[PDB]
Amino acid sequence: PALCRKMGVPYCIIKGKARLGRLVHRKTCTTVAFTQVNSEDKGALAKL
Amino acid sequence: GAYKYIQELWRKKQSDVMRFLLRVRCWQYRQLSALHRAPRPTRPDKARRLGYKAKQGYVIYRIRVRRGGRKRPVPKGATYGKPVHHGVNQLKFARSLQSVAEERAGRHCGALRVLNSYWVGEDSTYKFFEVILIDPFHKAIRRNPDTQWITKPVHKHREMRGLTSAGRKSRGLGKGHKFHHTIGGSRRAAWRRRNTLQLHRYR
Amino acid sequence: YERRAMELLKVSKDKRALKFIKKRVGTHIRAKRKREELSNVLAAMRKAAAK
Amino acid sequence: MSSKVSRDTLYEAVREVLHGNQRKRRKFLETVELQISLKNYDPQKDKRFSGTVRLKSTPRPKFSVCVLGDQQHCDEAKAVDIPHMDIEALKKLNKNKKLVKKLAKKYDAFLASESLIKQIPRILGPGLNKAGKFPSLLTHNENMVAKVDEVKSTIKFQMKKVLCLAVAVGHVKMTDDELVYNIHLAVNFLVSLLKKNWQNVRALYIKSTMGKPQRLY
RNA sequence: CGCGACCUCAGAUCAGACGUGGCGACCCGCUGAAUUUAAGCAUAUUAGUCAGCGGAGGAGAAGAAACUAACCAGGAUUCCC
RNA sequence: GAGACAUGAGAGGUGUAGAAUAAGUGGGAGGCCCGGGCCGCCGGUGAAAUACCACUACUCUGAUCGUUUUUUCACUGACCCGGUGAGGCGGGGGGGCGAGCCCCG
Ligand SMILES: [Mg+2]
Ligand SMILES: [Mg+2]
Ligand SMILES: [Mg+2]
Ligand SMILES: [Mg+2]
Ligand SMILES: [Mg+2]
Ligand SMILES: [Mg+2]
Ligand SMILES: [Mg+2]
Ligand SMILES: [Mg+2]
Ligand SMILES: [Mg+2]
Repeated sequence: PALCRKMGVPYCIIKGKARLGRLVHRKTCTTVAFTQVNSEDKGALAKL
Repeated sequence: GAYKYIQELWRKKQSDVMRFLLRVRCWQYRQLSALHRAPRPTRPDKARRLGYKAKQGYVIYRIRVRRGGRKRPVPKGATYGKPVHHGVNQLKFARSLQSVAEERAGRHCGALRVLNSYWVGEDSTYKFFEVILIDPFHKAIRRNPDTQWITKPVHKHREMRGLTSAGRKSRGLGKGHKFHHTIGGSRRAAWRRRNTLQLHRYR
Repeated sequence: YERRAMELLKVSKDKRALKFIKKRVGTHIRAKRKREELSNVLAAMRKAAAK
Repeated sequence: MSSKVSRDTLYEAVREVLHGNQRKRRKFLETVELQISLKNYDPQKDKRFSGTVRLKSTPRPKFSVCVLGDQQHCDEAKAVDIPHMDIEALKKLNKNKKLVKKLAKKYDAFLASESLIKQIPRILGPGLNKAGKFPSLLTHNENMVAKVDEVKSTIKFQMKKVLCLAVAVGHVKMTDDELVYNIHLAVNFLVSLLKKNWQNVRALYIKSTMGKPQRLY
């Protein structure tokens, strides 16, 4: 959190490590990063 | 960079975060039993820089050692003869508690090899170490070079012959003028070489 | 011990602060450089609170 | 205590004089002082090496060293034109008599001679030793060769067994551009010897009728 | 008021493996005396030795400098003079 | 709470003829008072007197706001003791049996 704060990248604390792991097709995963996204979900980002 | 952040954080042991974590983990290791198998390394950066890899065949054992000095095991505190040998209480063991932790881990799981060990919190009464063990018959370990040296038979009970990192630190051998006591390979090798008598054929 | 030495440096008893840091870390060289780094920290936070 | 403003933001080091431009605050002439700041003293011990320097100030409060030089350095005495008298007139001068409104404590540093001092404290009035004055050699006032301690006659001080002293150098009516080489003597003449005492550096106090804050470190 | 996912644990005559004990001349890790000598004896010596405990291999340990040095410098370990 | 702790801070003493003790490290024969001063001082040759300029700090100070040390009380969560086949622990809801306790009808 201090690192993402200082670099100014938005970060969130999700409730569930297994939920991250299941979206990345493993058992658990610690963190997940969003890089650049296609045009039709840029607006979904631009609210979230 | 993540492991570098964990490394700096674990050097900052007297910070409030780390002293909280150390106290709570010390509490739960105290509630567990004396010899215990961990499901994963508590300190992964320390374990990997000590040799551990996340493969099948590397296991981690948490060992608890009752800390303090060594008391002489003589009845009623009576050693016999020579006041220089009358000592009972303030005596100290020649090896470290970390080395005896590795030795207890090896003696229980005597079919594995002790690679190394590190510290995971003490107490006033106990000291908790984690010992990296290796199964030397897993294929994932003896079907891969750079690690089948520990499957070779000259490495059985490294922690009992004194040649892990902690046991080597106890043996006290190095290079230079600090270490003349062990200048033939070991202490009694040096003692033997400088206390034998070379009686040549032509003297 | 760093925070207690920082209190000593805020009250500006620098000889006492050096003797204290030397008692905690053991060596005069390490104590001198720890004292200069804590004094740098105090000066930085002081000018930050000033501006 | 101090003056009215009682503030300083400078360190006022020994590589500094740079102070004193409105010391004449009121209409009168300020009795400027000079002191020493010997700290760390043990009251139950004895210490020595009295200080006696020539402090070039040319002041208004001024005594002299004129008594008595009994017919030996006449060539040195008639340049300043002393009242040249005898031992019976020294009986008059001293405070055994009751003649005129004369300051019995006029000159404490009397003239260092080798003749009259043998017979001063036997037939004269003991007001010399109750007032605590003696024509000794501390004053370095031989006054026989050409000129040593006659024309200026600096106000002298002493290093007793006491902690703090206050002896006035006198008056100025001027700036400190002669003081910049007049006064750097106290710290060196104290730290030259007797190192079972306080260290080198400290401030100095100058308080008077009105003592401006000039605590030269 | 259930259904999943992970974590942390448990059980099994589960599938496949591995350790134990012996020998111990040499090797490694501990532990470790007293006789003796000091013309007594306590530090010292005997001796980090005997006895005791553990672990090996055809050798073992050590080993590629947080070294020696102070020179015009040498250059892992082991062994011999 | 107490304790020296950062500190501010009113406050001085006599063997005594003294204009209290005119006392402490200060001492001009008056800065300054109205173009006057003053407890006194070369005029008890005076405890070094001291009409004045009380810078070292004088039996030295009630307290201020801070950092630091100890005493008592309380809490539980480490730690300890006991019991048990870890069997009803802590808080909370109605008609209510009885005080009728209660605006009281
Ligand atoms: Mg002996
Ligand atoms: Mg089976
Ligand atoms: Mg004998
Ligand atoms: Mg004999
Ligand atoms: Mg005998
Ligand atoms: Mg043996
Ligand atoms: Mg065996
Ligand atoms: Mg080998
Ligand atoms: Mg090796």
